Amino acid sequence: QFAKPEDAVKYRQSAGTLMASHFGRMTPVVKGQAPYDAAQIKANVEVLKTLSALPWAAFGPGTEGGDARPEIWSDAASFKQKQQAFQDNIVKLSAAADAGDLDKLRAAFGDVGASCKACHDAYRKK
Ligand code: HEC
Ligand SMILES: O=N[O-]
Repeated sequence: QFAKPEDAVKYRQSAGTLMASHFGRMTPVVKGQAPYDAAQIKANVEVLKTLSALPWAAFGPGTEGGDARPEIWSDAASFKQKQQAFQDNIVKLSAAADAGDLDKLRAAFGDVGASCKACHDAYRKK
């Protein structure tokens, strides 16, 4: 769906912006600094699940640019493992939110954040 590589770059950066907002806005809730409303969190995690599926199709071959490292394309299999594992971590967060279970939500939130960071450390330029 991208006329030039620059359009794929703009798309995946905007998806990252929205993912950071929908993930990070739950930090005060998992810390107990803001109240826990199970329905509010269930709906927010639904939005995060949709968004978290979107970046990967915008790293098609030849779309190099932005702060993407070249290791994404020459090692297709390792990059795919990382995005699939990340989306699995999001399934655990969705199961916790759907159950209304704050203990499971805290643990799943930490695992999701670690997965964001592990990919950025390997595949995003400093
Ligand atoms: C690989 C398997 C990734 C996972 C998991 C996550 N991110 Fe990511 N992110 C990734 C790359 C390769 C890039 C660079 C894109 C480019 O072409 O520049 C990014 C970028 C971001 C950004 C910055 C967007 C911008 O302003 O330019 C943000 C804010 C971001 N990513 C957030 C984010 C969050 C919150 C994640 C998990 C919840 C997450 N990313 C996972 C690769 C990967
Ligand atoms: O949102 N980072 O792929």
